[PDB]
This record gives sequence, structure tokens and C-alpha cells, in this order.
Amino acid sequence: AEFKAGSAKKGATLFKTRCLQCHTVEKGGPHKVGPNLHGIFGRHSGQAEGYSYTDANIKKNVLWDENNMSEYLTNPKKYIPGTKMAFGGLKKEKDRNDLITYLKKATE
Ligand code: HEC
Ligand code: NA
Repeated sequence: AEFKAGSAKKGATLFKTRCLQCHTVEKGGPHKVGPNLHGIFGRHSGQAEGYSYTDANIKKNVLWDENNMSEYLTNPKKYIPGTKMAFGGLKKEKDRNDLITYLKKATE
């Protein structure tokens, strides 16, 4: 994937309607179904403390960045076979861009 900066505000609404049910983003926000995502960019997958990950997510051992995030969110289970993240994917490129733009800022 090739991330391009988009709308953080549209990204916030996307995140809040599609991800918030399972994830928080703020520093010190709780793990829910999925892990809190603060600091996710520039951290390896499966390394948020206090969250019980699948072996598949840990073994993937991907250094999260803007580009591999876009790929992941397109089809999570395709990028990380075995993941328990039950999200079909964001198929529109503009949506992933908007979401990732938000995500970069919100996870600081
Ligand atoms: C539950 C119904 C979820 C929804 C909706 C979304 N996510 Fe998720 N995500 C969920 C789980 C259970 C997990 C852990 C998967 C595992 O196999 O252990 C995840 C994982 C992620 C990750 C990776 C986190 C890491 O520390 O490596 C990211 C980056 C992530 N999820 C982001 C994300 C976004 C942006 C969502 C909506 C667009 C989203 N998730 C939805 C559970 C669920
Ligand atoms: Na709860």
C-alpha cells in the first residue's frame, strides 16, 4: 500500500463507528476486545503489554507504519492469517487514508 494524507476528522468518525467497539486510542485507554492502540506506529505487532494476543499476531512481528497499516486494514485476516480481529476490512483507499491520518495523530 501507498498511504497518502487525508482527513483526520473523517478518520475520527470512521474510527469511532468501525473500531471503537473493540479499541481505544488514548494513552492509558483500556484494552477491550482488541488492544489499546496508543504508540502503535513504530512498535512491533503483538507487543502492547497486558493484552492476550494470538500467536499469529505475535509471530507476524511487523513494525507498524502507515503503509503496512493500510494493507492490514484492507483485509486483516489476509495480512495476518489466524488473527482473532473479526473485522472484514476497509475496502476504499480514501477511507483507509482518512482513518490512518486520524490514527497517526490520536495514538500520538
Ligand atoms: C472487534 C470486533 C474488533 C474490531 C471491530 C476491530 N478490531 Fe482491531 N483488533 C481486534 C483484536 C481482537 C485484535 C487482536 C488480534 C490478534 O490476533 O491478537 C486487533 C488487532 C488490531 C491491531 C494490531 C494491534 C497490535 O498491537 O499489533 C490493530 C492495529 C487494529 N486492530 C486496528 C483496528 C482498526 C484501525 C479498526 C477499525 C478500523 C479495528 N482494529 C477494528 C479486534 C477488533
Ligand atoms: Na466492558
